[PDB]
Amino acid sequence: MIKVLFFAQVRELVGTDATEVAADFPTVEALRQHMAAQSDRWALALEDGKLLAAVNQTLVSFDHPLTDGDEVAFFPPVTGG
Amino acid sequence: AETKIVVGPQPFSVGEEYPWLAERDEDGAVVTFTGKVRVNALTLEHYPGMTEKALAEIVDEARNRWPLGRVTVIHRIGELWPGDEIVFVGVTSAHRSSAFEAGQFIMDYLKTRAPFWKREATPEGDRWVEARESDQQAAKRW
Ligand SMILES: [Cl-]
Ligand SMILES: [Cl-]
Ligand SMILES: [Cl-]
Repeated sequence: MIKVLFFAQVRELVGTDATEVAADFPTVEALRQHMAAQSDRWALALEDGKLLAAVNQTLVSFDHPLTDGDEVAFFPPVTGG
Repeated sequence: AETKIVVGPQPFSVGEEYPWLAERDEDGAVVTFTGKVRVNALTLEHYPGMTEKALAEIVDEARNRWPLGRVTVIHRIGELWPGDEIVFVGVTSAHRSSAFEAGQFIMDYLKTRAPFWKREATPEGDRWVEARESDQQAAKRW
């Protein structure tokens, strides 16, 4: 499956830290759209133009392809030190 | 050529990190940057499986842009207070320009790509610290 992790505000709004989805999406974007479509909260969380994505712990374009076993993470712009 | 990457809650000491970073004679230029929390406690949320890797991806890119020697990057997590040291970047090179530029770059990319998020424990509740457009611009120049 693909494991999807959420952080910070995104996490708060989506209401879970992590979830699994089938590897039936060609790209991060396709997955983002599918997740956004689950509820108004998910759409709010996962429709921000500044949302960031990581695949296997690397930041990637939303056009990045997905593959079974990947870990995807969606999170807001970062604020570290 | 070695890189030290540490992400964790423990405090660090510039005097403890400096000797190692500066040890090689061929590393004639040593630059460090320490960033402190700027009264409310901050808590740094992070993506653990990614923070070290992201910091390492930034140093790898710096090494391709500049001829660097030892590099150390430390970023803390957990609850910190104004004045506390949150981040340390140590970079070495033969010449100052490379060392300064790589330090600046490493910081700029850390501030826009490393998955940490600060929350401030204010009187009315926790609040997420806002990302700064200035960090975006700084990062985009590289
Ligand atoms: Cl859609
Ligand atoms: Cl700064
Ligand atoms: Cl700078």
